[PDB]
Parts: sequence; structure tokens; C-alpha cells
Amino acid sequence: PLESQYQVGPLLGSGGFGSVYSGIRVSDNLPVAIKHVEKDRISDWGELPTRVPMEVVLLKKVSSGFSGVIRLLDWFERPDSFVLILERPEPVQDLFDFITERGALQEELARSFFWQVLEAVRHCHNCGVLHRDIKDENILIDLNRGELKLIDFGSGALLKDTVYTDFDGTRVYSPPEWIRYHRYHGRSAAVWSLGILLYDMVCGDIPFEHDEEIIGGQVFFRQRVSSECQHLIRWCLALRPSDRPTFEEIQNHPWMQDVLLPQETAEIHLH
Amino acid sequence: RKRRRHPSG
Ligand SMILES: Cn1c2c(c3ccc(Cl)cc31)[C@@H](C#N)C1(CCNCC1)NC2=O
Ligand SMILES: [Cl-]
Repeated sequence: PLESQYQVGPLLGSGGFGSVYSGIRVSDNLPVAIKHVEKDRISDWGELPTRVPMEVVLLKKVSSGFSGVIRLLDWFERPDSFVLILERPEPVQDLFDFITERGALQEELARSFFWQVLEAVRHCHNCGVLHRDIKDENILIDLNRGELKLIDFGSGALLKDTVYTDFDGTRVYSPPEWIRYHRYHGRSAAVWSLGILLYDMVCGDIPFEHDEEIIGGQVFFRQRVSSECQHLIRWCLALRPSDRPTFEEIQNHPWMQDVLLPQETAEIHLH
Repeated sequence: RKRRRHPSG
């Protein structure tokens, strides 16, 4: 029974998805997030080996001691909703707010964060899960540990090698082949969103707002950024999906060398 | 220049 086992606190966020609250598991005072997903706005459903949101299937698949992805601790069904209990880092800030407050990130910091996001996304893909909504709003920073956590699997799918013709993630992080053709492959679309994310980190906002910008093929740098970083970004944002790097090629890029440890990142940049 | 969130969908 949900209401007996968690003490509900303040609302943390709400939107199309539903509403998420701060909570504490009464058992051991563990910080949690309590996410209410209305059944009306659930598009994709799966089956665990009952009928659940696809979000729950994907979360169960990536669930692990690895801290780069949010851990689903439990879930409950109600008449008109599902309630998802997620681990909550404390103290925490999302990457959207962090970038808004701090502006364009130093490259050392962006390298550490981007590397951690890569490792998180590789974890998802290794577990058979395509996220489909990689963005700064869907990344939490454990401020004490300097560890990033990928959240919000509400637009995800099972990973496959064929074309996707559906998409409900964030349009400004979506690739030109989706904008033009309503078609994309999972990995190359993911790399496109990672390009957008990296630009966002080093310039302080995303490069494109409009469809014509997304398909136009020009990346203008509004901030002073190293040539090596520009090169990686522009590779991730190649118009042709087959011109984009693999995850291996990203992590082997010269800009990606000599990453800080999470603990070093916290000490130098967060504490 | 205005930075904003972009809801999914
Ligand atoms: C503040 N917050 C939010 C989310 C959180 C998940 C865990 C924790 Cl610790 C905090 C969270 C997401 C949800 N629901 C999303 C869901 C929508 N996209 C951003 C993340 N919304 C949040 O507001
Ligand atoms: Cl979430």
C-alpha cells in the first residue's frame, strides 16, 4: 500500500507526463521521488513477465547498482494512474538549471559531464533500451558525488536495428531525418541529441529552436569553444545519420581524453 | 537571449 510506505513532501515538478513529488521511504528514511503518471497520457504499454507503462518496462531493464541511470525502487497501479518510486539524490540539481545558473560550462566540466552521459546511454543500449529524450532537463547532478543520473524514460522504446517512425521526445533535440521524413534509427538519433547536449553545455544553450535550423546543417558557435570540441559537436550533428560517430568514436575523440573522475569534478566544480 | 525548457511531445 503506497500511502502508508512513503511520506510525501513538496511537488518537485509537473507537466504533460504527470507530477513528481519529493518523498521519504518511511522504512529507512531513504530519499525518493514519487512520480504520478496519468493513464490517459500513456501512449506505449508493455508487459513484465501484467500490463504496465512502457516506462516501467524500460526502467526495470536498466535497473542496477550503476548510478548513471535512475533506479526504479517500486511502482503501484491506481484506477487512473501509475505511481513510480524513484531514487532521489540529495542534494540535487538538474542540468538545465545548472546551465541556466552557471552559463556556458568550462570544457573540463563539460567533458566530465558529457563522458558520464555517454556511459549512462551505453548502459541503456546494453540493456536493450533506447532513451529518445536525452536533454539537460532529463539529467540530474548528484552535487556531492559529482555523479550524473539519466532520468525520464517516458518517451523510450526497446532498442532495435530497424527504423522508428514514431517519436514523442523533445523536438529541438530530434534529428533532421525525423523532421524531414518522420524516420530515424535509434543510435544515430541518440548521437544527434548528444551533439545538441554537448553544444548546450559549452555554449550555455541549445543551437537550434526551429525546424529550418535543425535541417539547415550550420552549427554557429556563440561562445568561445576549442577547435577539438567544435569538431566533435559538428561530427555528432552531421546531417547524414551515417556520417555521425559511434559511441566508441565519441569516447575515443581527442576532446574526450583525460576525463576527471566524478569525485574530482565535485571538488573542483561543485563544492 | 531567452533560454527555455521544451516539454516532450
Ligand atoms: C524534478 N524532477 C523531475 C523529474 C524527476 C525525477 C527524479 C527526481 Cl529526484 C527529480 C525530478 C522527472 C519526473 N517525473 C521529470 C519528468 C519530465 N522531464 C524532466 C524530468 N520532471 C521533473 O520535474
Ligand atoms: Cl523520471
